[PDB]
Amino acid sequence: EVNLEESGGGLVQPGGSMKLSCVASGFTFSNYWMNWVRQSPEKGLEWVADIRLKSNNYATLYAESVKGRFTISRDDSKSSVYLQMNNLRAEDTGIYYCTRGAYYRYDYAMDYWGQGTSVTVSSAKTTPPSVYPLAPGSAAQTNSMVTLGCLVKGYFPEPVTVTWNSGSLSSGVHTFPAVLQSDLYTLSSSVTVPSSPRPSETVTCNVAHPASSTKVDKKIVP
Amino acid sequence: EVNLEESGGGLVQPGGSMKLSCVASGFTFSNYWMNWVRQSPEKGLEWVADIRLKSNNYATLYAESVKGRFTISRDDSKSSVYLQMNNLRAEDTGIYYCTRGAYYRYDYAMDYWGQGTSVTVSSAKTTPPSVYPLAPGSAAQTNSMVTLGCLVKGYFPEPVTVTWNSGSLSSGVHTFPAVLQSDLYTLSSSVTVPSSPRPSETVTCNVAHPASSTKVDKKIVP
Amino acid sequence: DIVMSQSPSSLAVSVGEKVTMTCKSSQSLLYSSNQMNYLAWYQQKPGQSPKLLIYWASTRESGVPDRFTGSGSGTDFTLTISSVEAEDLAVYYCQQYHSYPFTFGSGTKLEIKRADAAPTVSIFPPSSEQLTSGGASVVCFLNNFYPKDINVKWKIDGSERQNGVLNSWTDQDSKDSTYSMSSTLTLTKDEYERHNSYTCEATHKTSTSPIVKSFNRNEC
Amino acid sequence: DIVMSQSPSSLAVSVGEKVTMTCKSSQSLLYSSNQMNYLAWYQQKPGQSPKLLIYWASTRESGVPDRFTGSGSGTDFTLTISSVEAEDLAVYYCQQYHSYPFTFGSGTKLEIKRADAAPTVSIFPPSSEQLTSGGASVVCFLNNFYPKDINVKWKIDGSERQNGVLNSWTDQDSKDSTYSMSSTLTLTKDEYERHNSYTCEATHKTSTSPIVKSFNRNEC
Repeated sequence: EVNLEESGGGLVQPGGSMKLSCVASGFTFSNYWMNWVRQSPEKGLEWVADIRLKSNNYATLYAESVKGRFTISRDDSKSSVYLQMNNLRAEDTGIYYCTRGAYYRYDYAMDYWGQGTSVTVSSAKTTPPSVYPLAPGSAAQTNSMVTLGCLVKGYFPEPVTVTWNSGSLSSGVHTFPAVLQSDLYTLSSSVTVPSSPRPSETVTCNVAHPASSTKVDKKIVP
Repeated sequence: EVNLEESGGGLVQPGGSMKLSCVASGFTFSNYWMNWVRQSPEKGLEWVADIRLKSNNYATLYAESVKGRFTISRDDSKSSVYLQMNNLRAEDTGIYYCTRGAYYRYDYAMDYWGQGTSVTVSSAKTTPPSVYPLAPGSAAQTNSMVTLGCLVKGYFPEPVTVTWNSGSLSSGVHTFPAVLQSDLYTLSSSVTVPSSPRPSETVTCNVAHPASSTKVDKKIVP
Repeated sequence: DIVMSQSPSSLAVSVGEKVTMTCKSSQSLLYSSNQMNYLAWYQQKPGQSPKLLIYWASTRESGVPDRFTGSGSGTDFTLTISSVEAEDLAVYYCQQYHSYPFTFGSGTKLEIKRADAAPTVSIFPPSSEQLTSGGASVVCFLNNFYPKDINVKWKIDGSERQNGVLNSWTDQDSKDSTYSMSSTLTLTKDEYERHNSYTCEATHKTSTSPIVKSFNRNEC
Repeated sequence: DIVMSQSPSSLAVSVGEKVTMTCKSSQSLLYSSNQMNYLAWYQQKPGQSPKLLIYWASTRESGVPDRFTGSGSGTDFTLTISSVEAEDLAVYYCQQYHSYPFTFGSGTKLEIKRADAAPTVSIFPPSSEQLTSGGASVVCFLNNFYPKDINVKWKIDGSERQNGVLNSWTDQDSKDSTYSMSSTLTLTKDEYERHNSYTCEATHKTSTSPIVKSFNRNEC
């Protein structure tokens, strides 16, 4: 299966530099052109740059808005594409996707996209989250299903990644959009499991906050 | 190799209950008597209880101070010994060790001890730590060795477990005793690595706080 | 640069209906020599990256259902969904690749109409660890309901309705088209500790009774 | 119950010296029938659990060096270390198992004397994330020194010595017998941000200059 995995986003001040990486698997990376595409609420999807093959001297082309500031490059031995950004501005904020260009020489459509990595250009400071477990008021008074929660408070910037049991518990999960107040975000995540799993088994909330390089694991205890 | 691994400590209020577990490996658990021993600054080492074999109907004996409140039990199929404590008191605070009794029937010496699990009997509330990375003022101005730090602040009760690179980085580490102030503990941990490892490699501080079921991982970034 | 425009900006339809959405370019996307239109359609389901649906204006990518059909030529293109399914919930984007820079339209957001569904409500007292920091967030989850506009009412000490609440709705679900929502009431610990009963009520313009969930601080 | 007493409470010796420590019981630990003394010695190195050294008063457990010898009988026992090594740093406990309840002595803490060693000093400005919470802890580590009493002096803005400092010493190291220590100066963020130069100095009654480490806030 084809897979593209971006990494490297975080928060940078205006004027700052940041390098994004994208590791590919499931195909011969060397035979395909690669692109970087970005997405923001205000501009929608924007093609940023592309890069061709070793026999084309890795030729690159850029959108005008990034030309001279950003560099797309690749390392075929690592099956990776990169985006080195300098002199970053508030309008460079968004989710950056690496994409594979279709194989046929004149088909430029982008047939596989990574999950994206978030870039925030801001002068505000990074603030790690506090993470609180949310157990029901009673563990002995149940129904056939039990819902548990996790409160991820007072962080900046977005995003945070919430998972349950390291991603093993994936069905019945609702992670709500964060709400911004006094320059800090707060979000909650709920997970609904059969009554037979909790409290008889351990359930853990896992929070990652990429910008502060923080991971917090909190067991939901009665 | 013989190994004994305790788990289950944490904070309990006076009057509360708590069950400790000890899983054994590297020997036929069923053939040996087991004990629980505890240690505190005020009383030193105290033998708490012992438990014999299946052919002795798992006979148990206790110290007078816990008799009627604590139960030592074993499950040979799981190679485990347990300590179920009821009606806990402030003087039951300490580190609890499970120990193996020597094989010979009349040798009661305790030849292998686990790492211990901490029990705090207190009415104070559990408070998870904040964890801060400590990088040198400059990553470009170095010496042949670099020391990094991790500040683990404002928690209760003790202990916390600090590790570097998930325990992979074990030499050159100094984790300082915590200092209690305004009912909360603070501690720091330093790690000294060659200049060639940082900043060229990722170094991560890993903090566990068993009482609040919290684990925090913080990368030490320039 | 080629400007791409899409219409409508959003559409709401029930399962089984036909949808039509258009994409216009400021100049032709055709190459006369090969008679191909250099136009792609992407689908972006909630919480996911865009996925290639169609390229060369009407060729489907492997895995794409034949309910999706791309058509049109030159400057005017159409994406049709013959019979919409709940899993088609998404923003649809067109993109020209006739010329650099490659450019995208602003998207058509497809929303799904479905039968009313009552929420599953769960209420949680503030975490005791949060109380150590002096704050008290009482949380209520209202899961898998429809329509989107539901009313959440907080009451403190049995029917004194309260308001320093923050509410947050998910996107529509890809499988069942419902919404879920978190309602969080944050007070100081001291104010939280002056009252006993905390209740979260969900209503939606009905003669039907609210779904009510509560807890009492005196259970401790 | 049998009462176990140990002496001395602590001893300090340099590598290669002989140490003697005693353990007394309130009644005999001998079984006359088998002529064995039901007495054990345990070693507990810093940060570790106790380990069985000797049992039956003078039988060594597998792995224990023959520098350790248990001796004595009835109510008076001795643990001798013929030539002490740095790794013998530990608290030594005796324990009777003649009768239940099994009881322990209070321990003899063995400390190691060694050559003076200067610290390796490292200073760290407050974490920028900590500043988001309003607190500023400036940290200094003084690693692998001896003797234990070292003097740490903080200066703010070049030689204004400061004092709202918290200091914490490790135990002696099992391998090199040194100590390490953390010195933490905590101020508010606003006070931290009123000064430029932060210096940590280590001295120990000498004509020898302090080891000084510093940083300037204007490097940003």
